[PDB]
Amino acid sequence: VRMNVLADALKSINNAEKRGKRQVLIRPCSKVIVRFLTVMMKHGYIGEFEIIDDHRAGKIVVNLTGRLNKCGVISPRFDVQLKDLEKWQNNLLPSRQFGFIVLTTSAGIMDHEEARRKHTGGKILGFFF
Amino acid sequence: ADIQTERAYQKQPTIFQNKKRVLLGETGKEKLPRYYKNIGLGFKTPKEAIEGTYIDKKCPFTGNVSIRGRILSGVVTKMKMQRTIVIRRDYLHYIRKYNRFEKRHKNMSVHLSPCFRDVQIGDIVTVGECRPLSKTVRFNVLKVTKAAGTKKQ
Amino acid sequence: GRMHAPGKGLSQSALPYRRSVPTWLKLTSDDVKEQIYKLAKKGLTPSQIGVILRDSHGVAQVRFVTGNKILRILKSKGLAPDLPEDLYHLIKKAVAVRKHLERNRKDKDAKFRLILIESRIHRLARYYKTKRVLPPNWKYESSTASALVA
Amino acid sequence: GKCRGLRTARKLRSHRRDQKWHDKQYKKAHLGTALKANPFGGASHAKGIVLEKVGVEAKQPNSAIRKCVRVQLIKNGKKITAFVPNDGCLNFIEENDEVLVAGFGRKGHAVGDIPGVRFKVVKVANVSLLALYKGKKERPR
RNA sequence: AGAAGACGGUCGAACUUGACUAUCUAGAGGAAGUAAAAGUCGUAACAAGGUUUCCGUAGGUGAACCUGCGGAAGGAUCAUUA
RNA sequence: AGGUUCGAAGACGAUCAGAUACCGUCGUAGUUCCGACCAUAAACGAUGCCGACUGGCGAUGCGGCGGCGUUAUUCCCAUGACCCGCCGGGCAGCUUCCGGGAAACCAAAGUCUUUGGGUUCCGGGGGGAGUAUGGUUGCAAAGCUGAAACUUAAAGGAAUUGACGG
RNA sequence: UAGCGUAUAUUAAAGUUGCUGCAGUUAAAAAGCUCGUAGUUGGAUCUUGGGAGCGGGCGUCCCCGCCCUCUCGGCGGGGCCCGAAGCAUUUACUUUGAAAAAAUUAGAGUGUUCAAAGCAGGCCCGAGCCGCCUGGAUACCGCAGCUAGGAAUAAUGGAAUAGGA
RNA sequence: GGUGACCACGGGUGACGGGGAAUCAGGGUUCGAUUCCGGAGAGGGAGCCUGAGAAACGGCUACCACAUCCAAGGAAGGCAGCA
Ligand SMILES: [Mg+2]
Ligand SMILES: [Mg+2]
Ligand SMILES: [Mg+2]
Ligand SMILES: [Mg+2]
Ligand SMILES: [Mg+2]
Ligand SMILES: [Mg+2]
Ligand SMILES: [Mg+2]
Ligand SMILES: [Mg+2]
Ligand SMILES: [Mg+2]
Ligand SMILES: [Mg+2]
Ligand SMILES: [Mg+2]
Ligand SMILES: [Mg+2]
Ligand SMILES: [Mg+2]
Ligand SMILES: [Mg+2]
Ligand SMILES: [Mg+2]
Ligand SMILES: [Mg+2]
Ligand SMILES: [Mg+2]
Repeated sequence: VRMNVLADALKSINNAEKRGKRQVLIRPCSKVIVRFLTVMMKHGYIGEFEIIDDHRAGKIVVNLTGRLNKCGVISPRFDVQLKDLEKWQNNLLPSRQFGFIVLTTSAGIMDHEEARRKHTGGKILGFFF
Repeated sequence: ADIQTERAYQKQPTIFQNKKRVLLGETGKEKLPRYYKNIGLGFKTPKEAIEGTYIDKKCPFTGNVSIRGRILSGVVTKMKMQRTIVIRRDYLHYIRKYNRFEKRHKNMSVHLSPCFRDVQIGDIVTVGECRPLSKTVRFNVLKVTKAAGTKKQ
Repeated sequence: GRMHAPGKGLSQSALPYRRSVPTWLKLTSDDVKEQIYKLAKKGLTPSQIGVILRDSHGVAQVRFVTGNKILRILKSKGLAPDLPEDLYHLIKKAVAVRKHLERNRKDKDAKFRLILIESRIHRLARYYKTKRVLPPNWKYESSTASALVA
Repeated sequence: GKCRGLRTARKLRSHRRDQKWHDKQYKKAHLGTALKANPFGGASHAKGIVLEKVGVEAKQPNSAIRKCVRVQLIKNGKKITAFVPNDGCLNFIEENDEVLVAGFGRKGHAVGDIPGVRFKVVKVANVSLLALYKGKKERPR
């Protein structure tokens, strides 16, 4: 009934960012969510975040900065080769100057610039700009 | 029950049974010698093939087939049709336009030697390619792996 | 929502964060197991044993006291029920509806509800078959189910 | 919505072809009823023999007599009606002449105020109709 | 050493007959749809269209249609008072 | 089985140029019950189901929790009637530059070129036509599945101004 | 413009077939309603920061080396050493390596007099010069199969009547 | 026994397959009888001889369909090779 926790997390982030809010509670937590948020936070689009440990799946309270436009997900995790990364960059990103595609590779969860740097492909998680 | 259930005498062609059995031997117990071979590719000969008494001329260990070509795998679905079973091989077929997959399957009939005794539906078998053994059989069972079992009620 | 109802109800138990046994509970693990054994020999289900132990003995969760769960304790003692209790109760309800329905043949609502109950029985039995709790040849037969239940 | 699953290619492709049968052009091209019904049989032109000279009244609000001919094709000898376009070009065509006939522009659809006419005459017996109209050549007499 | 020839077997064209199947085609008569309408008869619908309209079902009548039983508002009422 | 009342068909009386109608009088089948068929409705919210997020407000129905007081038995604690709130699940309402939409409008019909949560059914200009034919279900009436030839340049939706309205 | 018109098939236009990427209140379009098997999809959780020198600057960034196993090591028992065997699941995925005819396509070189082409050509001769230099590359070749690294994501497996290591 | 809603079996194709061709954001939609590779056939079916190799057709035998010469007893045919 909830097939994707990353999709719902990024939708909640997107909706509350569009409403002008300053913090978001992301209700079910997972480490894919944490790695995605760590990429987004290292690139400067969101602020600090805090994981709340109950003995079920946790919760995350994210601090927003006002620098986020759209953080959507790609609904099947399509397997992407390095040859095809340009095509996804053109379809998904608003320009060649900013915006990132988050892949999961065997080297970890990372943005597409780092994935081209480390000469690896993987499955696409989502985008943000 | 016995192995001689056919109209012709069943024997391994490379074993001479009438080797001048004289008074210096015991009557009994005598046990006629068994021909078996080691197939390559790191596949162990089962012990039931070593001291079994079956005669099977299409058995990869005690018969006249040689394994060469492709090594495949599948799941047992039918165990009728004596000394032969039907396995199912599932796979995903890529379709470029929708850049997604679809699920396909193929059955092949394989020869199951009687050195594999406890084989059930749902078991995973390893098959090796041999020469054509019948109209539709081209593979031969080399190894049987049980699936989620080994414990019963 | 519900499997076979249009209900989006949200009511359930909220287990607390602290898993430690409270200091006021002067009951160790083995005598709590003995209470479990007594109640199970009295003919109670694990739900009922947990309800009684919570209501009038101070044991909020036996998993935090003993270390494992009620049905595991009963199985280790060798006196766990032969059918799972939820499948048992579903079959009991099906038998009640079927008996009512054969004396009242114009109840089309009960016919609809019996269809729902038996669908739930079959889904549950398929699950228990995959987990080897039921024999693989087990089958809910309506004609012989009443001799199994109540 | 549509199914997006990674293993849903068969559902997507089967649905697409089942739904491709629902547009007019794909069905017209791929069913074969239209190819059997039209007199040219997939050809672009055809030869025939004039049976009589007719005039068809134009559709309202226009008012004229459009000069046509009744033509029976040499292969598959169906009978069609073909327009004879220009100001005096009907007088060139004599009865029992042997014309070439083309489409009239809209791929088997009627054109203009001429009701039910899908063909036009090009090259009444072998001298072309434009050369006859422009005086370039004359009837082979 | 052996040719013609012959009994049998085996492949088996072809012909006759029968069935099935696909395509194309004749037909007294009947019943439609499009048109060209610029005829005759009425006025069913669009306004409360002069009986509010429409759906399902059933019967009836030159024709549009009418009537019965349930339903809808896409109604001509978002409303009617202790 | 039963048939009170209504009342398709039918008869008559009116009205009308006509009136197989509307109005009036009578009246069959039916309407009612039991048993068996039929599977259709503007069977409608003309809005698939499951899940998440995104404003405010006042009510209402059920359950629970908590509070000044009033009232009942009874004199007390309950328990009912009311009053003031909170939580959950419902049927709805008002309001809003959330956002959307061709607009009417819609807190979902939003979170859509900044386009991907899962999944089923289904449309592809108007007609011909839900027709022909084959199949299949039914006692029938009919239901389901379902073309083509041919024809046509618009048919439609929502709003605006006028004109007209028994 | 030495060419231009017409007929027809087909592609773009067509986000009017929609995977990317359309629609379904009122425009055409959600099955009357519920159950249900294939099909499709399915919650969270098991290794992470300090680690070893080269280390995009131990410079609190880090090319990057992580501070799998053992029976013969073959450079019955000495340090200089490395191979015979196997993988503590098996897959998908990703990167690499082999193999995928030529032609065609992309593309390097080369003044066909330019070009479309072609696969050719270029340099000294005061003449023995009894001739010298150079090319005829490279890429791409879906899926399936083979191979070697990674191991996040997704599937899967091991001890519960212990028939466990 | 074997196969099948992961579409068997049957029917159609104005279907020889492929390398490739047209279109041209990315996706895709159409086309490929046609000089290279593979297949198949020599009017239609069938059967053979010889040879390493053919079920050969610029080999033979037979039937069917066309068809040539004849003194009417017979005889000879095969352009989907180049013209
Ligand atoms: Mg959805
Ligand atoms: Mg009316
Ligand atoms: Mg009227
Ligand atoms: Mg009216
Ligand atoms: Mg009356
Ligand atoms: Mg009735
Ligand atoms: Mg249409
Ligand atoms: Mg197109
Ligand atoms: Mg559209
Ligand atoms: Mg509509
Ligand atoms: Mg299912
Ligand atoms: Mg998961
Ligand atoms: Mg052909
Ligand atoms: Mg070809
Ligand atoms: Mg060839
Ligand atoms: Mg041949
Ligand atoms: Mg031949």
